[PDB]
Amino acid sequence: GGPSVFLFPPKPKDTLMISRTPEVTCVVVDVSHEDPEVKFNWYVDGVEVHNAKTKPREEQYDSTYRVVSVLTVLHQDWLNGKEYKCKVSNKALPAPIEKTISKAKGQPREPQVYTLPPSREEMTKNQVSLTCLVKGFYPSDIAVEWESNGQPENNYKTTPPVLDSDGSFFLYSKLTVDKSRWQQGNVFSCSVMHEALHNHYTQKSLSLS
Amino acid sequence: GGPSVFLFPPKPKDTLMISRTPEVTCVVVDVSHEDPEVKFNWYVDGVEVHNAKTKPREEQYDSTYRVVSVLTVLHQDWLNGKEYKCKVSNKALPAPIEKTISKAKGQPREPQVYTLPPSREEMTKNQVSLTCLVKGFYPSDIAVEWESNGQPENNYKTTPPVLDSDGSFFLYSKLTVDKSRWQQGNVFSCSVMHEALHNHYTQKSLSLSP
Repeated sequence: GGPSVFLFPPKPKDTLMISRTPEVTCVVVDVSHEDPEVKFNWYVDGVEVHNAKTKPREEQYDSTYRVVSVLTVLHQDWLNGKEYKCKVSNKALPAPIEKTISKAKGQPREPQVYTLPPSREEMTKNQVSLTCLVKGFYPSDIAVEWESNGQPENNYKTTPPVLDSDGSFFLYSKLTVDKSRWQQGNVFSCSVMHEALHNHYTQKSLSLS
Repeated sequence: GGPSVFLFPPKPKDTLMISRTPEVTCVVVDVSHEDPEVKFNWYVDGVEVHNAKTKPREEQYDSTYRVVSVLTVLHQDWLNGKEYKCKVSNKALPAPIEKTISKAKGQPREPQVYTLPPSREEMTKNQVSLTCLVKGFYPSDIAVEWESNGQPENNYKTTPPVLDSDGSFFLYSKLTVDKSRWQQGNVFSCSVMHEALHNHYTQKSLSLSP
């Protein structure tokens, strides 16, 4: 019946592209209305840093408080495997709560990416499903997307990562499209982002090949 | 730190094929070495059953002992959505713990099964990947298996079910075979089992074209 801490890692795409801003997020929920102050302490690989920011309190419609501190991290810092220790302390907790996080420990492995067109059998339907297999990559932090003529493809679900026989991972990403398009000749591309790829980005094509 | 329960549901294959026996299982972990006394009360839709059965606990190697009681349920009683309630009770525990499982509710839906050959760009490897798309099914309970002429293929992995946009589930299974076996012909079949499938079973072949 006190505060609980949650520490989330940066978004897969955020660490892979310098363009992006990789952030680490520490959340503090159930902060006694009585004593609503939270003190965050950030340690990068043991060393305490300070450039963290804390987004304003938010009355947890049950009068408790929700407090969040966001720490910007350097890409090559997270990819190089440093640990992020977020120490949260509050006037109502004996000792502070600590939660550390980091990139999965393991030798990175490049993801082969193959595109597979819809089954003839599936053509009886009006909607068709395009398949993008992405096997043999480590760690599992990866981003898979679809686009057609530049513009991104909306309708698509990706199966979570699955641990393959050889310590590696893999998954599929199913982009659904009006058969109409698939038959016309439109071209769709599956793009994959992961640190073990050249430029952290490969892109494979798929159409009425 | 005390006794808790983990009520598990039957394996998807067991509820579909009569030949086998589907069973609901009730685990009880953290049974204080002090008091290992555990009673098991099973009730199927209110009614209580006595055909239950408790598995001889084993020392979990850290004071605590875990106790499991398996109850064999009838295929249709589960497929028809009957609830199964497990009532664990121990001297060193406030009130009796309770857990109840039951098949997901909703109109079952027949899974669409497609087999997709390995990619050409993938033919530059020692081994290739055979894909089996199983989409549009509900409830997510399902079993997917591979095989080739009698002997079942035992080097495949299947992603877990994924909630599709239309409220139904879909998965992809991946069978890895030595590129050789693939070109030399040899057909492979992806067998899918679900309550919505006629006879609870279907299977698509898949082999090299010319």
